[PDB]
Amino acid sequence: TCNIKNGRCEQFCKNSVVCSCTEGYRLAENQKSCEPAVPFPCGRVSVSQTS
Amino acid sequence: VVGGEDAKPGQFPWQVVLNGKVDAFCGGSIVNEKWIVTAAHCVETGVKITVVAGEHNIEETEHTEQKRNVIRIIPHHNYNAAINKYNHDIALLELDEPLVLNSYVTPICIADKEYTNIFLKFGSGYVSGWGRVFHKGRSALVLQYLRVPLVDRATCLRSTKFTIYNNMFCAGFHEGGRDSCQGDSGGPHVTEVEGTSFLTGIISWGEECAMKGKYGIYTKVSRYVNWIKEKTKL
Amino acid sequence: EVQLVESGGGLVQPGRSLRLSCAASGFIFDDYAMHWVRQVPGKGLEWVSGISWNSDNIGYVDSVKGRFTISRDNAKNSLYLQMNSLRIEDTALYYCAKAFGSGSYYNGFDYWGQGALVTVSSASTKGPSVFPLAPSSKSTSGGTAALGCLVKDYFPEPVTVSWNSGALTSGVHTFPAVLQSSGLYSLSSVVTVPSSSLGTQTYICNVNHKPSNTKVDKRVEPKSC
Amino acid sequence: DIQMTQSPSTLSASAGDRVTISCRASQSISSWLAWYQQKPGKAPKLLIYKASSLESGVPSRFSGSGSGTEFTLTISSLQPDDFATYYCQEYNSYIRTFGQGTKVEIKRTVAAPSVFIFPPSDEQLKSGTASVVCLLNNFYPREAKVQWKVDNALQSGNSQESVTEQDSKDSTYSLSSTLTLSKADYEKHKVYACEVTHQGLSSPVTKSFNRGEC
Ligand SMILES: [Ca+2]
Repeated sequence: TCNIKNGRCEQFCKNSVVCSCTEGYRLAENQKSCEPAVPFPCGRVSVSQTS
Repeated sequence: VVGGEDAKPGQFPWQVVLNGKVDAFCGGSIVNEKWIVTAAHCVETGVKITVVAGEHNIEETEHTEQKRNVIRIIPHHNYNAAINKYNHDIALLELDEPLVLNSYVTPICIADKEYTNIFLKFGSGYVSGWGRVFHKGRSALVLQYLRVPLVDRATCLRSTKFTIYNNMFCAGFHEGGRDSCQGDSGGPHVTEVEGTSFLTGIISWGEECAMKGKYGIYTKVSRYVNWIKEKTKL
Repeated sequence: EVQLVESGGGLVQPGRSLRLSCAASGFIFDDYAMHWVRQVPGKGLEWVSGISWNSDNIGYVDSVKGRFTISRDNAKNSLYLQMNSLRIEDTALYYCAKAFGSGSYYNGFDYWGQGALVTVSSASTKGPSVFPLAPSSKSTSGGTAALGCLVKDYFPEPVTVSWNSGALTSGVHTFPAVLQSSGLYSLSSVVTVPSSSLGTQTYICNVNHKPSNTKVDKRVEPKSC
Repeated sequence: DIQMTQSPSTLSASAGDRVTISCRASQSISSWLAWYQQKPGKAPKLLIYKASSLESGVPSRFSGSGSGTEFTLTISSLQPDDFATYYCQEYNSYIRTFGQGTKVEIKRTVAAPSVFIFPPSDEQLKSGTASVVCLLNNFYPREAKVQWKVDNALQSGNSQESVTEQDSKDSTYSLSSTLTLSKADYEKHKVYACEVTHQGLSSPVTKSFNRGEC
């Protein structure tokens, strides 16, 4: 469950085992992952860090 | 930041500088388009502060900056400057006009009460600021970031005579060298998870900068997450 | 060097109060936490209470929680302890201790004071009687003599004995006190000297009893026998 | 909270030996342990802190070891000056529990006592009491029996003994045996002797005096 590898989730885990994400995101591909749902999601580096 | 690396433009889009009586005196972090978090000891009674976001070099103009002014200073109710200058060191800054997010300005993620403590227990955290590079020396012109490991509480209390409270944690290295300094206070201490970054600390204080035995002490944002989400809601 | 001087000890009835003073010297009093540690003759060493560098963190042992109060004066370099509703189980030697290294509240101690004896009882203070243990042919053994002083019937402990204002220490033996059937204590302090240095040298024992304000000097002349 | 257990309760060893004192904790105090040494009549002095660190000024013959729940103290090349009670203390918790302490005795060659005696002073006799003091000086070991004889009659029930602690230089002992009688009972007899038997005495040594002659 949530005690083993965070219940396979990427951000939030909950046993009822389901997963959730923070604001600006959504459940990615209905799996235990989180994908962006807003053009500028929080805590992400969008500018290119090349060179 | 002592012993820190130069930050690439856009690597920390949540970073915010504070200007007032002295330019670039404290840091901050973007909660949403209208609210900024910072240490309560950076803004006292009757303070003329302006907030600049999307900054990389202080003296240079990269056209990515967004200058705003504070119109409402929200310090924590349990904060008392007359008792302890760092007990419950947290504050909220409401801007005059809502910002617009892009690639160079981006809010930082804040989990709930329980998880914010889980992300902190990972061990690794990143701090950034425009403060002093050396102890009582020159101040940084470009954003300096630094990765710091979480030191256990039992070791931290035996390292200093000052009292370390429950809502404060310590981080840093043993042999000194890498630590925050004056000026960095108020900015973000963040831990990353699978790419996404979640706020877990605020630079509070420390004994001098980068010294063996001493560690940088930070504010536990987990104890104030419910207070942050309720006050910065749209 | 670092020195901590206790004061304010003595004998008090159950339910009364004293106030210990620990004067610090030889170090920055502001950068170290201070504690009170008592030595119970039945239990042993036990941390009683502790204070932070600026009277911020205060901790008490459960036995004194609600009866003892710890305070410090960083301007005067003094640590205090206010005992209230004293019980007979509070009888011990109360040391003054200072944390080492970073002066943390959770650190051990590196310097202890001389201690301050606290006796909680209903018995009254009784001053001692000093009697001379005079040397004679029956207290010699070939060139070596033996003389001393007797401290009889006092209460409570302790009694300190010095010889020749402290200038005579070699060969001195001060025996631990004994309890007599009357509840009062007694001890003897002796010293071995050259049998030839008898009648030409001077030997005076200085007996001290703080709770009775007793300070007596007694000359020990040989008893020709 | 945390029960500190020291082992052994007491031990005796000769000079130049290697001493080992153990100290076990009921929980896990990590490396937050301190070692103190308290000599008789003196205040405790810090020796080893943080399990293995040595306080400045302490001789290098002291060494500290241990981590977690078991800790040991080692005194290489024992010296007669090291006679004291050694305590272990944890500072992980705010209670700072001490150990029961371990007394370190010194083992040395047998030394016979020097027996002295002291007739009562005339100052005390005029008060209604007579105290006779027999003194056993600088002997080893501590096992020594003292018998009082009044007119060649074994007295029993009116004497008290007291033994000093081990000397810091020669590790010898000293015993005091006081015979206390009233003035009425003191004048009822004449000869007062003190008999002493010891390991280093081939025959019991008796010191005596006559009342009214001293
Ligand atoms: Ca700029």
